[PDB]
Amino acid sequence: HPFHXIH
Amino acid sequence: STGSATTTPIDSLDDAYITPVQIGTPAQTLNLDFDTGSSDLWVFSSETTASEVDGQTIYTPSKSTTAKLLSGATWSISYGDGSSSSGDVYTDTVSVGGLTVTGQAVESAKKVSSSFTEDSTIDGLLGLAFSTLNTVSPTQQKTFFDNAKASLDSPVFTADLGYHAPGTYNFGFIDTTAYTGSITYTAVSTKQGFWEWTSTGYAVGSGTFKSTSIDGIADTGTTLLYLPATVVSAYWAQVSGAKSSSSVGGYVFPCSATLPSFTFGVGSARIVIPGDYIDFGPISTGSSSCFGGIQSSAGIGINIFGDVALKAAFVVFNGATTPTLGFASK
Repeated sequence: HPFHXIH
Repeated sequence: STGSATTTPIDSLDDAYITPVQIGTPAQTLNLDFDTGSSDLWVFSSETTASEVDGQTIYTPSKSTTAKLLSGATWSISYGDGSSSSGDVYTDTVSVGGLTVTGQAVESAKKVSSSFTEDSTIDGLLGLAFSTLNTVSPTQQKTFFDNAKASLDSPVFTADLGYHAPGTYNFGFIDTTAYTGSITYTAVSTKQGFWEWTSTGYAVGSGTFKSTSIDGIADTGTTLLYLPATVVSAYWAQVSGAKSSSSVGGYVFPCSATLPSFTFGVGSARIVIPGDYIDFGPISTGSSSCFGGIQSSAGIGINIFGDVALKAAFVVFNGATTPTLGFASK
């Protein structure tokens, strides 16, 4: 449940 | 001053790590995900729409005697995964691991996306990139690190993330018991607001080190290690059951494989990621297929040294006027 943190 | 706080994985995959932070007076403890890929400190709050709150601990600014509304200021952020939140802004005292900052902007969420409502263990994020990325308007706010630097013994904070185990985030000092050898520092570019650096190359297993420049960012808030497609293809080519799976979204391989290690360069030094850390977890409980921990950055647009890489090292975020990034083995 990977996380991918700004876009 | 210094501080030191235990950071703990939220689940048995190390998908992310939370660190308690005390906010307000008396202190209200919330578990935040420390994120070197963004620069907002935001929390679930008493202001967050009720139906969007599912297990988290909320900050209630009206119960903090030191909270002050920052008049006129609002914020809105979206992240790489598509999630988002927005709201308004208070200043308040915030302490991490005994280090207290007064007048820190605490961004209070009026709304949060579905992925945050479903994450019961994460009460908000603490952004530790450069304050140019902060999303508060009309005037951007400094991160907790920038506000601490005047009082810190040294303008630095280290991340020591554990593999299926707690770790530590220290501010203001380097714990020389926590790593082995010496730290190698490398230059950071702040042009995009990120802890952005250039690795000098890579090797797979006991093969040759290839010097080739990989510009990426160190992001504690991204789980996996995302590298250029031809580097990630070179890695999985050494794993006999590995294949790229469109249905699950990345390389998978039999859980019963012993995976090679992965080494990346930092200047003249080498950081080795043990094979076991790259074995991220079964794709389903009871599956015999496992999801890999190194994936292609092609779809992302930038290379990201996420928790699978950083938890193999002791990493020093040196926030002197000319910042640098230090790596040591541990």
